[PDB]
Amino acid sequence: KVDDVTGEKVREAFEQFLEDFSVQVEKVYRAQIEFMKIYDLNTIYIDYQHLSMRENGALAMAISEQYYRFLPFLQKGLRRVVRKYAPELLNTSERVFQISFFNLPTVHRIRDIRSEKIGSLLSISGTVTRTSEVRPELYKASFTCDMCRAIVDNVEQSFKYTEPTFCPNPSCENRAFWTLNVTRSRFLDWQKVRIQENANEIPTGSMPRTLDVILRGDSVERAKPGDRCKFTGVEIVVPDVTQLGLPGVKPSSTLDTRGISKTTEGLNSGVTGLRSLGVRDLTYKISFLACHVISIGERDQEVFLNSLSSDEINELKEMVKDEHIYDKLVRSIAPAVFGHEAVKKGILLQMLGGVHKSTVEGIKLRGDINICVVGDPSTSKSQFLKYVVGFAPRSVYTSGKASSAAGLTAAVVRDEEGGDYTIEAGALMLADNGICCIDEFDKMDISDQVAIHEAMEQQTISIAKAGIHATLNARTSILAAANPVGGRYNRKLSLRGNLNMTAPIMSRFDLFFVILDDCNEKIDTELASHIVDLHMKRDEAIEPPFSAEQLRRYIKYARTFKPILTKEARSYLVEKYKELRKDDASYRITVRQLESMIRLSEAIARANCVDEITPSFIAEAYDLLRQSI
Amino acid sequence: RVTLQEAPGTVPPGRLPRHREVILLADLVDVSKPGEEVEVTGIYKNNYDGNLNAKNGFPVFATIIEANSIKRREGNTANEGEEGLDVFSWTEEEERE
Amino acid sequence: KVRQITDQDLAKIREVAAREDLYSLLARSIAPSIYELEDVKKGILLQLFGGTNKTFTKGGRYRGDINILLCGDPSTSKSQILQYVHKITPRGVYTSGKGSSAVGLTAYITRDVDTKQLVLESGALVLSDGGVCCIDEFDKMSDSTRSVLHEVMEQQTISIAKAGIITTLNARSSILASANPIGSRYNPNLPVTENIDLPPPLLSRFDLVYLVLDKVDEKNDRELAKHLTNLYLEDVLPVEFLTMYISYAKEHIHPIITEAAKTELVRAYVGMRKTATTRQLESMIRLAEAHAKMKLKNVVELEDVQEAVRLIRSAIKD
Ligand SMILES: Nc1ncnc2c1ncn2[C@@H]1O[C@H](COP(=O)(O)OP(=O)(O)O)[C@@H](O)[C@H]1O
Ligand SMILES: Nc1ncnc2c1ncn2[C@@H]1O[C@H](COP(=O)(O)OP(=O)(O)O)[C@@H](O)[C@H]1O
Ligand SMILES: [Zn+2]
Repeated sequence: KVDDVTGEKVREAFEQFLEDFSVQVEKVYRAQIEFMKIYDLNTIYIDYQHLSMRENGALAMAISEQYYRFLPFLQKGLRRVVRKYAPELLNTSERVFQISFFNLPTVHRIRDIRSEKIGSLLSISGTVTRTSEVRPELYKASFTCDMCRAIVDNVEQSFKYTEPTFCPNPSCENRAFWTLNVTRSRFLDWQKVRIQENANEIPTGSMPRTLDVILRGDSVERAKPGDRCKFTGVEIVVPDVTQLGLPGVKPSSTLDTRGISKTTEGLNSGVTGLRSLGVRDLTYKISFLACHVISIGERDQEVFLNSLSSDEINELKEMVKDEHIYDKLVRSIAPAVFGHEAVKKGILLQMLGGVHKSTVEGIKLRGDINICVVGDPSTSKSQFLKYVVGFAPRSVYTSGKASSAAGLTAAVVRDEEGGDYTIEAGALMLADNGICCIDEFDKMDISDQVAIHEAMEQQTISIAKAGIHATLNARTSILAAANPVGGRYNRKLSLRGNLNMTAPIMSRFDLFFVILDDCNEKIDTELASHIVDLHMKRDEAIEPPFSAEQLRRYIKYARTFKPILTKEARSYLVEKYKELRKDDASYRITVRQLESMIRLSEAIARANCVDEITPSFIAEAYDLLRQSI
Repeated sequence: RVTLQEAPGTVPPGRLPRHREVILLADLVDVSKPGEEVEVTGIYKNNYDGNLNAKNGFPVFATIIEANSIKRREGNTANEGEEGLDVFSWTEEEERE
Repeated sequence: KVRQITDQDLAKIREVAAREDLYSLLARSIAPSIYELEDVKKGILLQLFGGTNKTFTKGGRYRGDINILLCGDPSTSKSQILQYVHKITPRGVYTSGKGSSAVGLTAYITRDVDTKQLVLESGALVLSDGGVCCIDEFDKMSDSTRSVLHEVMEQQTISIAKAGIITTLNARSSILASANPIGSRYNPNLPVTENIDLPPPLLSRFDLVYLVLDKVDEKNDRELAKHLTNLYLEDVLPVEFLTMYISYAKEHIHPIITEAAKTELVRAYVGMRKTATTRQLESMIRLAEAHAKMKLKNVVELEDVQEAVRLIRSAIKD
């Protein structure tokens, strides 16, 4: 049989690259193969820059230009390397291996795709707009002769169902009538994703171009719709298999539901002559096959302590030790604003959160803190929302009036590509286990105010219309910003008269914060000076005790704790509830206030990294409740 | 034959659901009703389809589930515990109690 | 059918920038037909450059776009002014706000016509990224689409979550709008709010608001009619220098602030506080840094802050 000579040179060069690189002598690729052996992985990663220094690019350019023809030899050399250095990775519980290339020198756009790079190794960038299911693809087929019962195996398939031709070892003559042994055959994961051009590469007036990218193996589901991803792989061409004689009658010679373009009728150049085609004409289209994908656009203490490094672990425990830590944390929140320390403390308590409990009877007790901040304009109420949405994970930002049909809770919309009713997501739904920052909270629609009557307390949304019936989930905290009715706060009317919310909605907010500015000669100078110290030095203007990352780590570490209540804490709690109820006189104070006080005490306890609750914490929570009523 | 979509609670917020086909044999027909939420134990199988290979352009296969067991979960939050296919059914000693 | 500037262009740009009064020349060049209304042209010339833009890690991005709203009596020449500034700017869109889709200025997931597929089409605010977006007939824009502009002028990003796609785009544009009142005249006695039919926050968030007035004055009426008829009678304005100068100032130049600006700015804000919200000072800073980009410089001084405060107080006068 005819063999290749350049392929052999590439095969030995790849083996030498794998065995010899060692540049960090660490044997980085042998380290990777050992890591695969211990972790039972099925894909290897090869960097282009690492290969870009051996043979002065003679191997790298040879691989890049003719990746399609050189891949079989690369896998063959990898098999020998695996056998020589790690036989355990030669068999499964054989592992079909994959090679992933990345860090290519130059990137291409979708509009640079020409037929003269077909078969070459490229990298492309685009925004994903559709993904499909993970279907199984037939890789190594196995059949049995109908008469002999002889077994054939490892029948390669390119683009269509291919059965063997000439029978195995006897005298039997047979051209067809095989039976696939679906159990013995090997399968692989398969996914098709649609991408389009980026917003900047699109010209002033353009209909965006599209492409079909094929993800296979371990690369499935790594690209999600709406994201911006950089793919790398080989540019291939895909024929029309329907006119290549598919076995079944199901294709029925290109059955169609829509009319094809008359403009390209006869203009699309189709080749004829082949016996399999018959008198038909074969057509081609360009698609992409990707091997590597990148994106360019747990409250358990024991497992948490494992991930962090030793320096981080010691720094965290030294941070915990000091007793002033609490006073520091309230200063680290939003270091780009002046004043409003109470707002910072409230935001920190909200981010820390409270414990969620379930009773034996099955009723759920809420553990989310809701905050409402009100005041007259130009009081930096909208800076806190931006800080939270930038710093808090799984947080969303929204306004009172929403343009979307599912404004804040949910909507029912028919399937765009299916025969069922689906459910869209509102801002409350998109914030499960997260903070929702609502701005201009006054101008909400009444059908939404009544709808939020369930999300704040039961943390669910329940709809029942013609199409679908469901009980959705909204376990989200709410940080709301509102303006007084009439334009300006009045310092003799209460919160109720100045605000517009009803007693149902008003009683579901854990904390109310009224922030007021005053026009005096001296404070205005300080505020102006502070706001203008920026815009000359962007970084040295503000200096907090802790950076963003230290605070982000401390919050995650503190949320692992779950405090309990002591014996005297319960007595102090009931005494304070009784005193508050007496002082109210039942119009504004209910059981929900006691539950909120419990939540605030638990959050304050989480702040100090203590697993027991002291009556001082209940006193602090009581003071915080009294300050807002 | 029935089609099972993913439950809205399970689906990540804002993503499209997925669906699969389930074959119900004798003694299991009409147990599940259109609109209910169900849990099915079964066998996951594959089969060759000409249209699927023709449209996609690769030798991909179709999948389907042959149902073995059916459990209703419409309105049930006690699924955290309990054992069996129906927690509202009783045994002889339970009736005697 | 039907960038890469040369060194000689650089030299001529420098020598023209060395002019004694660059402000007034391009004040008159942008709208040759418009007579008087020099102050609104001053504001538009300052807008077309924009203050410097910055995004530091801790505080986050701070805006550097100037928003201008023109309103007043119904038969002035604001629409021609907008169509003038449309052409000068490199990348911009001129679409009226009378109707169209509620997300017509942002992304709208639509079914493709040629193929039964899905295409994500951006709107007019996204398509004006890095430039000036002109809105006409601002008063007819619907109550539901207005909120979209609210997220554009506050966070400069638009998020779309439909058909399984959840993503965010970038607006980063500047809004110049023109509106009309209710009735045939803007009576000065009644305040602005009733006539313009616009929410107080939307009017407030505009950096500069100009009132165009038309009073029956013999001198002004005769002078207007005279040059109008002279234009109809058949018998110092650069053609494309503005576009190249704008591109040079927008793509290479980034000014800074010095303590000379500190001393004037703090005391000016305090003196204005002798009902000026904190928005006012961040409006003065943007205008001063945009003026600094003009009369080509690399740092702000007293002249820029004086011009900015003069402009923002002449705006207050109306
Ligand atoms: N430390 C501060 N104190 C008061 N105001 C500030 C401070 N820092 C920034 N600001 C101003 O507050 C504005 C934030 O918007 P904001 O007043 O919250 O809008 P709204 O009141 O409509 O929600 C910024 O434009 C900024 O100019
Ligand atoms: N100051 C002015 N200079 C030149 N032409 C003017 C002036 N004021 C009004 N006009 C004339 O009046 C008309 C104004 O129409 P336009 O302003 O476009 O309508 P709208 O009021 O809808 O903006 C123009 O045709 C213009 O010739
Ligand atoms: Zn045989």
